[PDB]
Amino acid sequence: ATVSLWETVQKWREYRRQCQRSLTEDPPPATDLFCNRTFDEYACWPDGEPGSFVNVSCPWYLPWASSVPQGHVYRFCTAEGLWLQKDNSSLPWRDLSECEESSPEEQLLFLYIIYTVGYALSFSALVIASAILLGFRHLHCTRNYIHLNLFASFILRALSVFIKDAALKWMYSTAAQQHQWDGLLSYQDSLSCRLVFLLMQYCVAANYYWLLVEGVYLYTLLAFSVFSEQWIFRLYVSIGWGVPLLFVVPWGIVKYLYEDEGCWTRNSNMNYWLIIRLPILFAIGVNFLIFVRVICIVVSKLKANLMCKTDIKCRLAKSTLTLIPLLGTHEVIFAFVMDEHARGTLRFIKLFTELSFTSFQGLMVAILYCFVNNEVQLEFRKSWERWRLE
Ligand SMILES: N#Cc1ccc(COc2cccc(C3CCN(Cc4nc5ccc(C(=O)O)cc5n4C[C@@H]4CCO4)CC3)n2)c(F)c1
Repeated sequence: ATVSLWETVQKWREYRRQCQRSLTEDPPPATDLFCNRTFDEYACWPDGEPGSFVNVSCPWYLPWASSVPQGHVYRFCTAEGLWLQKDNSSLPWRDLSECEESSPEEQLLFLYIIYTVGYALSFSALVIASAILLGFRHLHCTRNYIHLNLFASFILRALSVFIKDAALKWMYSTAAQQHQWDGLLSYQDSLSCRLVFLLMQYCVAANYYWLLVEGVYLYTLLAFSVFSEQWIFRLYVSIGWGVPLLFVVPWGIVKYLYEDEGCWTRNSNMNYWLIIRLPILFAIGVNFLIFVRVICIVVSKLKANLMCKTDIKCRLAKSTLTLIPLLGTHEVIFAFVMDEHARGTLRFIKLFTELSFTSFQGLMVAILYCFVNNEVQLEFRKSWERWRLE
């Protein structure tokens, strides 16, 4: 098992709840001058009769609570009925030496750096490429409208991750103490957190459905008779941008109705997460079938012509390498490797490694379909000649 500050704070909440109930349920002692019973962030202490110490068990929410189940934090209140103050009139004296004491926090922090750098390169390249394809009016096709909508989905996905990471400053808090935990929990069960999470989910799903729109349009070019060019464009834009909403708002409704705490992370017993994960896998699988059929087409067209025994393979390899980025073919591997029953730190480590590799899909697409594209080079030359004549 892997544990981090995540699981420690999540157990702290349950400890606090039980402690609050006990404090609110414990009858007061019959005697007087008793030392008042309070919950400090570190531990919960009961009432103590004056002139004696308190023998409390080591709190179970600590990661090292199982190493020594024999320690006892000690706090003393004098015979007058007040806790013993320590030096410089500070928090009352307590004995913490009984039970006290690379990591998952470090791993997650490095993956975040690689994924942020990749998304930031992808964002910049896709903005340049959208400028280039929208600018020139000779490059106005239907396939270039599909490409612009795909670029838009990539850019929205990158922009959503930055907001989620910047709104909850987890990287700075990776070493927070007990006091800092209260705040962390307060933001998690707020409404800003839940709606920022919902926005990120929508942007992920919309990107996936624009790599299926790409695939379905190429397939219909290679296997179908020409049909109305507006009745197909409206249908494609509708599928790309508004089919995600048919399973992202039902998920956001069930989560909002049937949950009190948390920022809508994966529930404990029930599995609501299938409302999002299941259509994503459907799109990924259909787009894999499209990939295989298109490559079969290229192989027959390549065998029919006259080439060597090796030039066939060279051109086939180059074409397959150039088509993995457009249809997102690697997501079939990355969905095979991912464990769908992991929760907490393990889930975050797995997710971040996939994001670390797949953050640079937008950069690959931008280079392959806008910077080395032959027509784009052609307009750069033609535009340059008109200025050089002047
Ligand atoms: N309580 C609390 C708490 C505890 C510790 C710390 C600081 O230390 C640690 C330690 C381990 C991991 C982390 C961060 C690692 C991840 N981020 C934020 C975050 N990105 C997510 C992406 C996808 C999903 C998903 O399920 O698909 C869910 C995602 N989540 C967690 C929830 C979801 C909204 O936020 C949250 C923390 N930070 C703290 F900042 C808060």
